[PDB]
Amino acid sequence: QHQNSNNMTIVDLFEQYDPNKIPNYLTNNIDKIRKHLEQRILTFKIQNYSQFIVNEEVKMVGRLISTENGFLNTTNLRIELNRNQYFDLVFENDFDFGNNVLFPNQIVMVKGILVVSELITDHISQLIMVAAGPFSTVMSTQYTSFDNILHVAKTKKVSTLILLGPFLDIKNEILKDGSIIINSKEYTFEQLQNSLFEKAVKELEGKTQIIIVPSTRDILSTDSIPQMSLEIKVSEHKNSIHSYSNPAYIDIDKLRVYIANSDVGMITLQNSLLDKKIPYMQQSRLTFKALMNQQNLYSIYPMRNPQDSQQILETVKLPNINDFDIPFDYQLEQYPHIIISPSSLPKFATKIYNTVVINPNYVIRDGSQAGNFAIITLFKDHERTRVDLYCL
Amino acid sequence: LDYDLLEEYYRSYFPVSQMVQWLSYPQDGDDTYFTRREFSFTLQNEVYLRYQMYNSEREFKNALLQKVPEKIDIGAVYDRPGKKGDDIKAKEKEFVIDIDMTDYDHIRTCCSKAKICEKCWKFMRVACDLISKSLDEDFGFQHVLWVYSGRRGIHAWVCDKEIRKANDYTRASIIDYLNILVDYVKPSLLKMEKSHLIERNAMKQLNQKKAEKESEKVFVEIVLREQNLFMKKPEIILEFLAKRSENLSKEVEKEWKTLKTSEQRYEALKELVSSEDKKKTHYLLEELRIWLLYPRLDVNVSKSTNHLLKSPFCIHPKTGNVCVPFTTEEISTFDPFSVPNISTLTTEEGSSKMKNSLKIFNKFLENLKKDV
Amino acid sequence: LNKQIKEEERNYILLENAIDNSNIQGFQTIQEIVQLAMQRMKMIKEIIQEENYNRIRVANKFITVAIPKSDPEYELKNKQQYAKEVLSHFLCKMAYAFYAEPETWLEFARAEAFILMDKLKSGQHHANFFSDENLKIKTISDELFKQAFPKIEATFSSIKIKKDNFKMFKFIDHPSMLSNNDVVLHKGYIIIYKESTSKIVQNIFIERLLDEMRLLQLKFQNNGSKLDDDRLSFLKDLHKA
Amino acid sequence: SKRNQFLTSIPRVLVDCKKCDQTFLFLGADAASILKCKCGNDIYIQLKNKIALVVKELIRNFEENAIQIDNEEFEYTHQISLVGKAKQQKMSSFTLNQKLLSIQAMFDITKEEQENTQKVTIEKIKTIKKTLDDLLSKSQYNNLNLSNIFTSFGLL
Ligand SMILES: [Zn+2]
Repeated sequence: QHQNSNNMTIVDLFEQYDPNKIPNYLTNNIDKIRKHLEQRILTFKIQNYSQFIVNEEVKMVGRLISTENGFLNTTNLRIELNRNQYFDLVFENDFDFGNNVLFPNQIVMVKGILVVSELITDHISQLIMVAAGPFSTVMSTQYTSFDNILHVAKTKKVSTLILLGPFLDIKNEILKDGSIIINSKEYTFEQLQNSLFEKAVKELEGKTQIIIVPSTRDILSTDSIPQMSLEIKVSEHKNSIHSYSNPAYIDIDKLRVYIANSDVGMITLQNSLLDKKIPYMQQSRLTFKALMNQQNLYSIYPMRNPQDSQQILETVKLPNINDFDIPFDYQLEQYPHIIISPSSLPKFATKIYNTVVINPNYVIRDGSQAGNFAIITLFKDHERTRVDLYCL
Repeated sequence: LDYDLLEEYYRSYFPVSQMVQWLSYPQDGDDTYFTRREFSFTLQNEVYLRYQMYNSEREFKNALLQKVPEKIDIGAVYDRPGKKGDDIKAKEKEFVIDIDMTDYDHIRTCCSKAKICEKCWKFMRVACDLISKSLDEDFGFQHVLWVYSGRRGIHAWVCDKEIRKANDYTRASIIDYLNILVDYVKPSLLKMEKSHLIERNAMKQLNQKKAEKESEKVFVEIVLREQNLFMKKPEIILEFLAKRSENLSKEVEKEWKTLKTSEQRYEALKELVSSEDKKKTHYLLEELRIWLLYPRLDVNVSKSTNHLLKSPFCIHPKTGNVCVPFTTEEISTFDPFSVPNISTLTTEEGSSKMKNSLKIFNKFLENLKKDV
Repeated sequence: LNKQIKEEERNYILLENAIDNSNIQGFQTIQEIVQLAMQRMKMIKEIIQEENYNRIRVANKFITVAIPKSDPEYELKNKQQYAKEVLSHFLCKMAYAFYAEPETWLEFARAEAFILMDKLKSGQHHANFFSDENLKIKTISDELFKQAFPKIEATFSSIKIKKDNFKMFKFIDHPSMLSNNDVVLHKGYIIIYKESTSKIVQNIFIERLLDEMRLLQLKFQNNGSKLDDDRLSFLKDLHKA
Repeated sequence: SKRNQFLTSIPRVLVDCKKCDQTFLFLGADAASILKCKCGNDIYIQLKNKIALVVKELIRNFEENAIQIDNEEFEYTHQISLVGKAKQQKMSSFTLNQKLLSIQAMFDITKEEQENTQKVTIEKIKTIKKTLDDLLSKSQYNNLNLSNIFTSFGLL
């Protein structure tokens, strides 16, 4: 137990930007987007779809965008190839529809005079702690749920715990607009974070490793969705604490877990269109199947709020997001062992392409005390993991 | 009148091979010199032919004889042959200076401004030596070719190794130096200082410290002027004298009414301007003599690095003249009344005349062919 | 090490090729370049208005700074000084080459030529132009010295003499100098005093510098306008001041 | 002087104090040496928090890029097409850079004024200043690399 934590040796794999040379920190340009997209469509065409087709009929690959600024409908989906070829799709005559998911910014292959393929990849003792934010009750600043979360964690003697989600969000501290405590003291954001993390380290006594993943709604991290390195200042000096970028891919002793920190599943499912009379669990399964194909979960650029065109839920910097892409070819290795996608979808734990995805929803969801989280236990001797979900 | 010209073209323009050799420049060693040279012809009743480039001399004379070229022109040498296409750039062109009798119209009075008189040619006689001395003393310019033209003055062709390929800016710089009659008096650039160089020599007054001296310098302009006009129009020089103080003009106009004689009037003017100041009056005779004698260089035709000119030996029935050649040493002997004409026929005198014309031309032709 | 110092000095005086400023500590932001480009244009305008040149440079701090090697962060001083002169010139040139007429570039050519003469005069070595002016100067032959002796002393009266008269020039090489009233001409050759060797320096420098603007304008006239906005709106202002 | 052209574009910064609230048009006529309300409180902490929130809101507003619809329509969309001809952002980086520079310049002090007061106030001033100075230092529009602006014209 104690020796197990002594032999943790956590490390990540992404290349982190030097904090002084962010390529596109503020400046944005339209032409560079067009050039990058024109390069990536050709890359996909050369690498993936070419293996299916041999050169009256026509075949092409392209990007899917909404014809009208309103929400997409089966009659307005449109396919685009390059600066010149600029066409439509009319396959709705026969009402036939395959077991595939279509969403904007998706790059699909279609042939006709219609068959669509979606870049199919060819088929194939330890315990961890996972907790999701927020940690403070709405319209309150006591952070008492943090106390019982750590109570459970130190009761069950978990080797390591992962904390993720907003800590100081724009949905709770906007109402207070200040900090007042019982002992007549005024606090600021950074001091509040230091107090919280000192509480964490003193309750855990540094016996367990901690992983922190920031989110967009955090008030201290001003960066966009590919944010990085929420700086941690703590009085305790032992290196039990860590910080990572927003989309993370960390390396346990032999376990490699990929983190989509913010509400990708719900937005991808609701924004996209899919056939009806399909159960919700199957809906989520197919949406994640679609996202896994394109080597990146943040596939959709607009990701507008459903039923609210003007509002944008998350801000994504398009040129800089393709850096964190990860390809999936199981013929060599299975790269992401565990996918953590905290989102408002119903709790689940399933296996896809010989990898597992978990959805531990937000603790204190929607202001009710009924939080929930999950734990995972795996044994190594090829890849066997036991997963169970806990409700408060 | 074109039938006589058509019959006479076999005799009008002997120097065909001579002209080809002169344009050939054998010393340079390059070929096709005649091929690249611009030519232009003028036909009967306004018909103009341009860029009539002929590579062969035989076809050149064949076209010359077949047509009726009332005027024959000389042009420059281009990159490559061909006309009205590929926008050919010209390489080289000879330096040219033009002189006419129009600028002397406001001075002379004995002629009807339409036909010349014997009393007027002295201006050309002095202008020739003036310009030749300027070119020889100030520049190297080891070759000169004048040409009398029609019913009026002359031109100044030049052939030399370097100036043929000179750019337009150097042409402008050269023609600026030789022009001193700035249009109303000589420019202040030379007036501002004593011990100048150019106009002192341009006034036949060499380096000197004197009655014989003043006489031997003045007698030239005396002979040219005090017989053609002899100060019959006082206003012409009173206007120039008005540039100075009104007191001096009043003095001279009061003085002149008594003498009523030309040479004495000039002597009285000299006496009345000799010693009336040390600085207010300066060179006052010099600018007067320059303004009243020096010829005005044209800057129209000799401006561009490419142009068209009236060739030697061209004949035009109006005025019946033959553009006979000329040379620097011919200044002291030439006359404009002994030139041949179409009118003479089967006459030994005219035969000897154009034989002399050809021998004078050949003088310079082999002079150049040997000196190169 | 020494060779790149020599090359940077040659580029400093002749001032014909540019450098990069991203890694330079001082001139990075868009704000600093505005005043940097304004200062040189102000100096040029006042120079052409008044016609003291060294006494002008001391006003605008454009002197190459003097500082001992023992001073810390020594490389910062010369890099800053080198950056100022090189960057200033091209920005000012870029303005005239795009908007001004060819009959209006001569004002800029004169101003830069004049400050060039001051730099060489106070400079330690003029070897950059010393070698080339040897190609133009030709010593007067003693035969020609006596040939035009009456003419030479006619124009030259005041002294402020065999060695006093300077090496002579061929007529074709410098046709522009004949119109000067201080020169003497004799059979297609010109004899000049020694102090006009500065005048010929400006003659060649102006002609080449004026040539580039027309070429620079030609490389721009084929296009519509500058593509990036934060500069195009800026360079227009640097014409009237 | 140099302060009016930066006062003309400052964004709203409202401070919530005890029994009063006022708009923060700070300059440095105004007594730059002291930054406190009419009350005894220095309102330092609320000022710092409000600056943090306002700069976060400004950045998040900028990052949601939207282009102007073609055919002279003022409507805007976030979906950018590969064959789109029009190119005009709703909020170009120039405006944000100007606003950030204004918010930076509304709090600076000249060296003459600072020497006459205690070190605590000036050190607090620079502590607040660096929070925006570092954000300005890392921009890719404030910093300009001008090699490519004329190296296309035949210059090293
Ligand atoms: Zn108050």
